[PDB]
Amino acid sequence: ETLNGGITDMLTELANFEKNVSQAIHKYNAYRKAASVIAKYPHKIKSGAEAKKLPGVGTKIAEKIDEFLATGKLRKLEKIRQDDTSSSINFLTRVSGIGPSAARKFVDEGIKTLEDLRKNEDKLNHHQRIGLKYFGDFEKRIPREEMLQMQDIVLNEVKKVDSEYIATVCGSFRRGAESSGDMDVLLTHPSFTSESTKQPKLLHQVVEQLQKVHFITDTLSKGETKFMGVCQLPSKNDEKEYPHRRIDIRLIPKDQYYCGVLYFTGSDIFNKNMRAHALEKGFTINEYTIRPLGVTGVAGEPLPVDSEKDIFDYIQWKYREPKDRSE
DNA sequence: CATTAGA
DNA sequence: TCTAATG
Ligand code: NA
Ligand code: NA
Repeated sequence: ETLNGGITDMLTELANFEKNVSQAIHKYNAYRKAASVIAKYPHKIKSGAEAKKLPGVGTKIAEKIDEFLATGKLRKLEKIRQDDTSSSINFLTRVSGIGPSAARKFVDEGIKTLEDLRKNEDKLNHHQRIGLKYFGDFEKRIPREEMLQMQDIVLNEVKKVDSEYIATVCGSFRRGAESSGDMDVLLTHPSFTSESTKQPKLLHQVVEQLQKVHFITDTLSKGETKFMGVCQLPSKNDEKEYPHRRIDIRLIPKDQYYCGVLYFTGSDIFNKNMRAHALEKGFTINEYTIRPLGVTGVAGEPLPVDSEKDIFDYIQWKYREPKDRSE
């Protein structure tokens, strides 16, 4: 967590690079397990050799560890960090819709900058187009203060269209977070569950509601169960307009809410942790359900959920307010 | 790890 | 269809 710091982040740096600027999936996967094991090890690594005794730790990474150890740096590390093309990729990546594949491609084309991308907005897809547009607002954080106003409106139309709807705004927001990066709206309806062959419109209805009122202003992607977009809060009585906010709405079989609700609500740890527990308590938790364990090794049969509480009762735990779902 | 675009 | 990008 810190004794092994340098080695981990160094490694990861090493790792992320292969993955993005190169197409080195393996080398990259290589750096990660190492980066991983070396992280678990309870003692200060005092040398490659030392490390090397590890699993996944080979001649190649060891060598790097000594170098880092000996001298507070690494050339390869210093060279990349310098590398303009390379630099390039990492940057272009921030553009929503841009991924490594494109990053490279764009580079090879000579599109290295923000401006570059503009000059050639043609070369760009609508996702990337949007992305391009709201670059600044995309990177900007979302004050709960806003989370609050946003969540309000959303609930409002949800209700307005049909009063049978259930929306929950999951993530850190839900978990008290002073600030979030994008709002995640979990959505379900009685009239939709496991078997009940959809009702795409269920989704559709709302998206369109939201737009009709100017809350949604862009469509990054709309599918019959997962809408992905951009939003904005009515720039008041002038002098102050609201920045472009990434937003996601998703449909869900009312018979799978709470799990999904639980789950998206995190934190990543709280989850893993409760989850770990449900294992002992003879259960199985996953983003959609909760199945009882059968000694044979495994088992199925989804227990019925009506609230976050049911899942709790099931594994006989303490109802944790989302506030303190931190871990 | 599943969903959407797109070509 | 596959392949990329998001989460
Ligand atoms: Na080894
Ligand atoms: Na990106």
